[PDB]
Amino acid sequence: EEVDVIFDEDAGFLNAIKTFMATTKRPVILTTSDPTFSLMFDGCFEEIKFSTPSLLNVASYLQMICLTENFRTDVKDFVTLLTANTCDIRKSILYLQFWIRSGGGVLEERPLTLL
Amino acid sequence: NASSQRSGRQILSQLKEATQSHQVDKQGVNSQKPCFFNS
Amino acid sequence: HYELPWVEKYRPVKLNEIVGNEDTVSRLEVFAREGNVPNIIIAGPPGTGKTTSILCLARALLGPALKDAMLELNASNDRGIDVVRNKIKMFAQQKVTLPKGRHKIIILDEADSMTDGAQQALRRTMEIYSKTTRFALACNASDKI
Amino acid sequence: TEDMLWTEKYQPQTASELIGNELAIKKLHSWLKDWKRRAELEERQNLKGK
Amino acid sequence: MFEARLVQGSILKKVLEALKDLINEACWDISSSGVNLQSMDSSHVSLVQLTLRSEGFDTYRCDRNLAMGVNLTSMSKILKCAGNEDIITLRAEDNADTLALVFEAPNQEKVSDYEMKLMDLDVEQLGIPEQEYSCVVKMPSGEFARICRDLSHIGDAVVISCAKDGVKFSASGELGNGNIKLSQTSNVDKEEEAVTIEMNEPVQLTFALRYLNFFTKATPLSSTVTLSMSADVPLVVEYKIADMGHLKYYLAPKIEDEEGS
Amino acid sequence: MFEARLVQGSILKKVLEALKDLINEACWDISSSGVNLQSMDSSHVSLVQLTLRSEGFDTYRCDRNLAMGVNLTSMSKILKCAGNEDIITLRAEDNADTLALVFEAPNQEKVSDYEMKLMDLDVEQLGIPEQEYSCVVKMPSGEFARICRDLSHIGDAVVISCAKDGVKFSASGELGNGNIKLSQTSNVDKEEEAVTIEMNEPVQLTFALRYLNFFTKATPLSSTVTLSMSADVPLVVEYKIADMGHLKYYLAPKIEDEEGS
Amino acid sequence: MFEARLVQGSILKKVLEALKDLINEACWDISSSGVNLQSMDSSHVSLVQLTLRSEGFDTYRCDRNLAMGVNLTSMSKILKCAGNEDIITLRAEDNADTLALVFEAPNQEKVSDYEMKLMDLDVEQLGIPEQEYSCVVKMPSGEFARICRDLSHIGDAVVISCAKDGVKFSASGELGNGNIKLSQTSNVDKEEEAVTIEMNEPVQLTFALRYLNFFTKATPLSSTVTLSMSADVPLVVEYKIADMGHLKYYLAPKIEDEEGS
Ligand SMILES: Nc1ncnc2c1ncn2[C@@H]1O[C@H](COP(=O)(O)OP(=O)(O)OP(O)(O)=S)[C@@H](O)[C@H]1O
Ligand SMILES: [Mg+2]
Repeated sequence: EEVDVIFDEDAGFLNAIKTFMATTKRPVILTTSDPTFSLMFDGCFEEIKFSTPSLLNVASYLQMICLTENFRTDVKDFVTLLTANTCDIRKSILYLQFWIRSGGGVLEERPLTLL
Repeated sequence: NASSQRSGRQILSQLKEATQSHQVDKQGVNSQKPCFFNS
Repeated sequence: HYELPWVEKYRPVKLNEIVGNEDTVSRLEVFAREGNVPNIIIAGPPGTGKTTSILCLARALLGPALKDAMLELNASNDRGIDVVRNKIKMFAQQKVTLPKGRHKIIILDEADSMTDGAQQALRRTMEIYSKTTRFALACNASDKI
Repeated sequence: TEDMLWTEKYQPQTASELIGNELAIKKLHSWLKDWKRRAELEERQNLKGK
Repeated sequence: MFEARLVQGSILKKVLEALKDLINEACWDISSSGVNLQSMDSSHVSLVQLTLRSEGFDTYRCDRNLAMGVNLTSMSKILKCAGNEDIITLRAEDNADTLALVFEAPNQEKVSDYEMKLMDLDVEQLGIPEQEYSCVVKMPSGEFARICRDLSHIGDAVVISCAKDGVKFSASGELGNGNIKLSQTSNVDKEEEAVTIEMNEPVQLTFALRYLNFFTKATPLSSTVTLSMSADVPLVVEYKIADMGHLKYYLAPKIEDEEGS
Repeated sequence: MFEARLVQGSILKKVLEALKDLINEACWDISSSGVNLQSMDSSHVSLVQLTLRSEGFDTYRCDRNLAMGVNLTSMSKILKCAGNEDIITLRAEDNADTLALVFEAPNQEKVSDYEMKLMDLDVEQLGIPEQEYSCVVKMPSGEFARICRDLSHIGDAVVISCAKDGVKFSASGELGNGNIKLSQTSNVDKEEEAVTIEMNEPVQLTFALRYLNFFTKATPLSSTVTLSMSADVPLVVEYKIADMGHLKYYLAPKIEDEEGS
Repeated sequence: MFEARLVQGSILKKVLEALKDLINEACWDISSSGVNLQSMDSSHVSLVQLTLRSEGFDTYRCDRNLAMGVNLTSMSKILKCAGNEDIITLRAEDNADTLALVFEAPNQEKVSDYEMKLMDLDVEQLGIPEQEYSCVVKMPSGEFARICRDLSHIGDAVVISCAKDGVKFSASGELGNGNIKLSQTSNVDKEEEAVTIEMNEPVQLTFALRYLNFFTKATPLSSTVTLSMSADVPLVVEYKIADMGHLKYYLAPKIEDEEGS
């Protein structure tokens, strides 16, 4: 986890992991957030890219989460929250946990069929 | 993790046999995740 | 006999006595009342009441175990790589018997003086021990984190 | 009465429960299926040898 | 509420120097029968199971079963001041964050009290069930350490191949190949260097060399060693602790990349 | 006009490594009574004092009182290349800015001479009266070194307490608490010293690990060391070098605060 | 098809200890007459020579000669697990890259079956003069080792003069000129032990302490050793076992640099 984070205490880490991949017989997974690690690192490795997830899907997922905790909430509020977090799932989930367990923001009725 | 000590000699001496051998406990409590460290 | 400064002679001891940012005050009040608080980053102007709110929240949530289940770091302490390597992980792994829903608490006073690699180390530690340990931090400029 | 965060409360147990990046999780799941199949075949080879 | 009065602390010294770098924490599972330790190493491919019987201690008291995870670096520090001949007191409360080690120095009154917190392990006891071992070996202590160090001087992977005579240890390295055969040296003056074999079938496995070195670092505590090895099982290296207890070593064999015909 | 003849350079090497990290510079003042050093820390929390009588040197000569200041780092660089068995000469002129170290030949074939510039600095004579201490003990130096380096890796600070029962060391570290208790009946066998008290009232104070470790860097000077300790007047570490002089150390305690309700 | 059978392990275990860090390669010339070792230093200063006879070995078998080459360190590691009373047997094949090593059992039924990879280099021929020497002395081995170890503390080059008064070993270095002179008479618990001189002209040269210390590591082979010294040729030391062969080690002199006049 975070192969990109290297300290002076972490001496010879890239050479070390080079030796690991060189001599392994078990699966090894490297994860990071920077795109630059792909170019500076030398070796043979399969690449897997996670794109930013779709806003409406994670909005529906967060809305199911708040529905399970006995809260009904509009989609557009979660869309604003996600775009404010640049669609970060853990940020939106944690702030939703804080804002739900605080008792909710504003009690306003909204009759929607698409209580 | 970067939070733990990850120097080359230490990581090689305490993690090579994870991929060069079998697992001593292949049954029972196996789906736990020990964070590898050296304090 | 000593002239205690009024800034600490009249620092509030209960959360309701703090004014300003009243919505977050009520949210901190209900989290002090019930518990299972998430990790908190308070950001604002200096002298607003951030450290006061954090310390009063910790006191209300812990009680008698405030000397043991609570630990504090400020810029006066080391706060380098080696301490966020050893000390905070040792506490986050450390066993403390607590009432239900109550977790061990670490306060990072004015985290804007954390070095970047110190935060890079702190991430895994704060995220894996979330079952028994919660973190609270204060800062003035959020971009320094 | 809970003592644990929503991130680990609604932590996905299954790769199908992840949201978004469907192609990436299928590639990763297929790679790990291939590797566990290789490990199982090596185990079968070990029992066949002895 | 737990109290142990270890009649001698040097055995704790020897077992900890056996495990000072292999395993990362030490777990004490404590009941009426005694003190148990089920620790699986940093690579989690070898297991150490240490059992101390209640009669071995000067006093033993256990009101309820207790599981304490303790940092190994901490105990490795505190015990380097412990004397070669001494009494040690393990102190543990029922539901506390504490573990006290009381050292009575050979002075009239020089009490050293080290209090350590608990590292809150979520991993419980782990151990294999009892199984018939086709290869049970009574073998000596010191010469095992000599031949492990010779194999270390030769290679880094160990070929264990038991046979009708005994067992053969092979090591093919870049420097060279070294193969030492041990067999029935039972007819000898002392029973500790006597080698008697009650094996069932010849079976070969291969193992990590450095681990065998750390496990044979515990040589001088026991006069002899028993080995329990068979097919598809960890190698077992077990020592008997005279009038205190018994210790067990489990070794997962090296994975082999067998090639299809 | 100043001549001093250090009988053995081992003592000078030992006191230098005892104070190598403590102080920025060494300012000695010389009188017909002898040589004195009362230099107080750059972090301003401790004072080193060393008084050496004139008769301790092989030949001690003075014309007047002189206070000279020498940078410590180059002084260490010069003295680390001197034999311990050697007889040393310290020569100082009346008004020159250079001090001469005339080492005799350690190899009996090459007399060495080194020079040092003088560094002017404001040095005050911290003339503290020697008040009666409510706690006085004598206890061997090597043990005090081993226990400070024991508690240093435990704690960032040590709680000393002196009572009628004995002298007591606590250190509440993050790994846990470390306690050492001594007794007056507790007599050691390493250097054959019976720990004694001349105390009057129990007292508890707290001192940092770093300074005390570098006070134990003065271990080889004397077999036993005298600790003087009071409720207000701070920690005194006193080595009595045989026929050379006495080496006093003043360390102030950390403040203590009561935890809020 | 070559197979050599040495009767006790006391021979190889100490002649190789003499060559612990002298020559990087053990170079054997295997003939039907016997084994020879012709290995030459990388510093162009020291030559080593062994001639093991067929009569000394238990049984000697040769089908063809060998330019045999063995790495030193791995052979030492194989040697370190040889019994002192055990029979050494070594096999070299016609074309294989393995050197088999089978020893008698140190545990009386625990035998070894070792291998050794063969390394192939230039194996250049080394010429021995087989000349006459101006001074030959029969000398005790352990006392020579004592003198060499006593003079090794002082410097690096020792001057050696052999005359009718005997040998004179002086370490003219830093600590002092340690003068050791042995006459013809030497009285021990044995009936005779003579440092006897059979000379023509008095010789005076200079040798190195490190190679002499390496040469003295062959002490237990022969209680009496023949030292040969002439004006221009290197020092020859010859340990005669009187049944195995002769250890002939040659050390080139340190030429005194002639300063200009
Ligand atoms: N909202 C408030 N209500 C009551 N007292 C307050 C409030 N804000 C500040 N104080 C007082 O002023 C002191 C400073 O409070 P702090 O919480 O330390 O300030 P801050 O908001 O944390 O920003 P800092 O300390 O500059 S990082 C407190 O100890 C109180 O005595
Ligand atoms: Mg603040």
